[PDB]
Amino acid sequence: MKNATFYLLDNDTTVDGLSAVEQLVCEIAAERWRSGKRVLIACEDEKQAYRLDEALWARPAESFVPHNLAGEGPRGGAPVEIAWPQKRSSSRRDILISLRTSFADFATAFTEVVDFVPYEDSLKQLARERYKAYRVAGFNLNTATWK
Amino acid sequence: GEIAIAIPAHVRLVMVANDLPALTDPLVSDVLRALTVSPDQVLQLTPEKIAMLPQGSHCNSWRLGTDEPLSLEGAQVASPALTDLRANPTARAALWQQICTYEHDFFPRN
Repeated sequence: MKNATFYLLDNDTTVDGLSAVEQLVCEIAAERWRSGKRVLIACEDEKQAYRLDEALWARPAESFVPHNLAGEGPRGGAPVEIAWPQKRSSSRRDILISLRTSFADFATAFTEVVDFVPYEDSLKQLARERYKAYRVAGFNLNTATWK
Repeated sequence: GEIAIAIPAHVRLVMVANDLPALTDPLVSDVLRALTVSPDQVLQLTPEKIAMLPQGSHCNSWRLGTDEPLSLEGAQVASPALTDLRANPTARAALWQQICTYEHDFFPRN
């Protein structure tokens, strides 16, 4: 089945230059990796990718999450790969954590996808559009809060 | 050198440090997972004892807070003491970088 999960944020607090969403990405990527998954984080831009590449060495706290930007790391890519539109990713990945503002076609190749519904009202419509798009692409949809 | 400390048959990683942490430590556990090494495949030894291993031993190792390289054949990863690794994000990225340089020893292709 394809499974897409939309985490609903309850704030838009920025910390160390990281949006509320990017902070949650670090938590999710670590938990999925630790559960034995190969993770792809699809960033909307190169700059966002460098922001998360750095953020993942500091958070979650007391963790060592092996990761690299799309074209770096070990052969086949690091367990957690961080890419951007202008940069092809490593194959053989179990879960997609997408920071793309609009539905990305490469998402359909995954069985598990994680997307978000930002707090700021001005971004909720884009999120709604994405939701409908996953529905059209055949994904089984569900929303959740992270804890 | 009559008596020596032998590396068990199932061990694939020798962890060396002045203070041997608990393999279930949050940070230690993540590093082991990064190395695709299960805790059960780890032999923890203080710097002393490495000199007691039989001449010709071959096993990968990870040493913490011990600059002097081990006299143990194998891929050798080195990082600051656990205390310092846990608080230095830069140190952690460097450890990973060091691990990647040895991908052929820890993540053999097949």
